[PDB]
Amino acid sequence: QTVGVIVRLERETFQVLNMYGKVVTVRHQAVTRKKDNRFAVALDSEQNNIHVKDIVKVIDGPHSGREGEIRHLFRSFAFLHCKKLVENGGMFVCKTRHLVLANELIGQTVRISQGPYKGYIGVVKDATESTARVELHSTCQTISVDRQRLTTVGS
Amino acid sequence: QPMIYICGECHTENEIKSRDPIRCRECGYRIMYKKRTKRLVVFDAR
Amino acid sequence: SSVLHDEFIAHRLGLIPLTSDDIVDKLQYSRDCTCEEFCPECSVEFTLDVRCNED
Amino acid sequence: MIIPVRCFTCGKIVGNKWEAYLGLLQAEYTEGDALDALGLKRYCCRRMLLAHVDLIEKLLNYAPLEK
Amino acid sequence: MNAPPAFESFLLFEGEKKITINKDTKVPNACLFTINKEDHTLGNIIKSQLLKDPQVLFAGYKVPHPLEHKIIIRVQTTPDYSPQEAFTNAITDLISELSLLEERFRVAIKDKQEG
Ligand SMILES: [Zn+2]
Ligand SMILES: [Zn+2]
Ligand SMILES: [Zn+2]
Repeated sequence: QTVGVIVRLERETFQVLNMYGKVVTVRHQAVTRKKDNRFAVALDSEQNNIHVKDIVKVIDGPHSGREGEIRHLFRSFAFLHCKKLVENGGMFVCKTRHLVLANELIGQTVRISQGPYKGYIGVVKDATESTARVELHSTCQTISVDRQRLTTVGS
Repeated sequence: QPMIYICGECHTENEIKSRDPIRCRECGYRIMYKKRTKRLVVFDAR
Repeated sequence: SSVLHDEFIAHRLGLIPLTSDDIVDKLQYSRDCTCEEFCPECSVEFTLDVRCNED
Repeated sequence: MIIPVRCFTCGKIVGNKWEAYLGLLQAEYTEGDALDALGLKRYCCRRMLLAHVDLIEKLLNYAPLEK
Repeated sequence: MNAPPAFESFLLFEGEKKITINKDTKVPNACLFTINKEDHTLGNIIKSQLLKDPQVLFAGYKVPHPLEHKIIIRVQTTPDYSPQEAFTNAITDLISELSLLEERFRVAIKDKQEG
């Protein structure tokens, strides 16, 4: 349930800062690593999208008038970073809401059924929701085709 | 699963299993060729 | 299984002249036809099946 | 390797002439006479027949892979 | 690898217009007609027919680039006339001449075949 960021390093003990913002001491063995959400989504008071590595201001919450850089994000929590803050090694945590702004067709064999390339046959190398890349069996070229002009050839 | 190969000497089809060494069951030749694909091959006649 | 590769054969087939004298005015361009692959309104089918069993 | 279907230059069909041309030569026609007999008037078509090398026979000398 | 498809020389791309008209502002009564997916065939016959018109002061055409499929026709007329009118009348004259030629060729073929 609780995920934190290690803010201080010592010989024996650890001082890991959890989401709630308090400081709890743990050992090396007990604490196990967790991967970082390189991509995620959240919500804010302004109702605007917020991603990591964005400068934000804590206009409300545990801290007031505080500026930091996001390093990790949680469903309802986010970890801010700084260099001017003595307390907690410059890293604190505040709520996300309180923060404010400051493929199935790939590899199949298709027949182009409409348009100037009608009749040609190829293998789909890449398909978005609307358009596909088809390597043509006969021309040494890969072309982009609207997916509405394709029919998969069945065995 | 079958994986049919053609012998280079006697032209005999014969089954081969991955991890099985290459050797014609008839004449013992060690060179074999894969058979043409069953995938659809279509050419413009240009 | 001939000594000529597929594109070679296809190119030669493409170059064979076909009597077109009255049909061609009737046929539609394949790109314009509503058929999905090929229909008698925009194409003519050919088949070839030859095997050499003699010396 | 095999006789081209058309003359490169004008598109006249020459792919149905090679066996006939070989026949006429063995019947003692000169190449010029044989080309005249086959109706090859322009020198482009005549080049097509005169310069052909029927390499496909040599290729047919090798045993096929599949029986 | 960079070869254009062969049909590209005569098939209009989506949204492409067959013919566009602009005014030539250097001189009065002059227009440029840009035609897409046409080449010397149409350009030359249209220009020659326009040169037959006594109210046409200038007529010429060019292909800006052989690897592109556009022709530009420039027409200047006398002030009592319009380049649009000259262009339309030239096409009508060419169609008439072709129709007559087709009729007469049919008649000549029939004569030759009978004897
Ligand atoms: Zn063998
Ligand atoms: Zn059709
Ligand atoms: Zn020729």
